Amino acid sequence: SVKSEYAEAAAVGQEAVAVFNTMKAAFQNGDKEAVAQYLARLASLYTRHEELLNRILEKARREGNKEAVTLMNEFTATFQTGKSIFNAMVAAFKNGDDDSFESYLQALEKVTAKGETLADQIAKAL
Repeated sequence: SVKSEYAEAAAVGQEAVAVFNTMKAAFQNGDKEAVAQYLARLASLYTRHEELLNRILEKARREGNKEAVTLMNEFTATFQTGKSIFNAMVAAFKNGDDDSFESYLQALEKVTAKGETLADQIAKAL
């Protein structure tokens, strides 16, 4: 079902949460080699989550589930906000700009925290 697909997509999102919080500890400790690897892992995780979400939104559209489509439009938009901040973070790491990396990291945390009530609302809607 689209609901199990959303639970499967949510689990991937939570994997990225885990690798992010590990990445944050490594950044604070100055273990740049670990950070590089975690950033690659996150890129792969976010790329998968985005594709899953897009499939869920298409299926909800084909099913005519207007409320779920509304929420998935809202949530996917926020996803891109978090994604763009992530990409700027990766660029800050490449550039050696730890001040920017810290800024983007905190912003990505807040964008993620805000979007959680909506994430829960989608599970119930599908």
